[PDB]
Amino acid sequence: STGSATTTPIDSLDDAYITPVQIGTPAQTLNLDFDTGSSDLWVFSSETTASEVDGQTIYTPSKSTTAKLLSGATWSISYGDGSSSSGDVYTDTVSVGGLTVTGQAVESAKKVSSSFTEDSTIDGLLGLAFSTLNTVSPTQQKTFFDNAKASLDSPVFTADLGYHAPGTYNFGFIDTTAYTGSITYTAVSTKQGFWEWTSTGYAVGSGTFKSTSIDGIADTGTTLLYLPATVVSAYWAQVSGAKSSSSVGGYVFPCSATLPSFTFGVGSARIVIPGDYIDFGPISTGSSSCFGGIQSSAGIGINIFGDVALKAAFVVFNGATTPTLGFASK
Ligand SMILES: O[C@H]1C[C@H]2CC[C@@H](C1)N2Cc1ccccc1
Repeated sequence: STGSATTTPIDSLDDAYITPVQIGTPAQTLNLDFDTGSSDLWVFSSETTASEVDGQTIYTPSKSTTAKLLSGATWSISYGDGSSSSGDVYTDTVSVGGLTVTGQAVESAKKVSSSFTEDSTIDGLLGLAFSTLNTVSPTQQKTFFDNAKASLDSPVFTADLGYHAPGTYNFGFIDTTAYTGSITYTAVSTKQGFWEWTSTGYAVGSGTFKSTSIDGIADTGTTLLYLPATVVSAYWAQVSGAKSSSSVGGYVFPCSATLPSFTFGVGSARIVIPGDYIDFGPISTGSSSCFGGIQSSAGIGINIFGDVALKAAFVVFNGATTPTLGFASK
């Protein structure tokens, strides 16, 4: 089997991408944030505290003839940015882009944090990291991809995120028309539960490539590119007037600037992020200070190749017995 679904930016900045997901019988379609940095499929629901729902579409398990309470199971997740949610668990039929999994754990939120409530476009998350990170207790549950894998034509999914435009998540096949050149594959460590890999270096604009190992994660659920402070300083030094602002929370730059590209290495291959992908717009409406799309990871503990980086590539998440990542230009 295969599946193919379009993923759409939630706003004009590409802050996140939403993909329609069919849950239950008859289908209830919710727009979920596909997140290769986490491993829970959770949704706003009829059980979510009413004051914490503001415009999201909810899953109502009592209206699904295939929903079953997973008795005794609870979940609770804290993300890298401090956002959180928790609740109980149903199993139900879940379909993405024509690919159907029966008995998928659908984690129903009883509580969500302010960033989730404020995101009226996001009805939940669909985790695509390794199932070892799934938070369901006392019986850990598998991700949608893990449940689908054995049925797929090939045990892979691909992320093709658009710049200020829709893109595609495919399951079970690699669309050879969706990228240019060749796909370069690179080793993955699953030791932390992430799609963790080592970039071979970087360049700023037309500058020389610096060969240096940068361990990080491929994370579709993170908006920006978070890299070591040395790398980030080297980038922003090429933008007149750019500076790190403690009050804003990262590097800002004059909105009048033209940003240089940023290149990262995948083995001997190179992925070029155009400068415009690094502009996240005014820090507040009407401001001439703009927020940068490349930020320091120093306070995180891990480097994160988020959407800024991934949207410059066609990315293969190869879930074979020994997983690997592939990157192609497009
Ligand atoms: O306060 C709420 C949560 C965040 C921050 C501002 C706005 C509403 N949301 C933008 C956003 C959505 C998805 C990913 C990244 C950023």
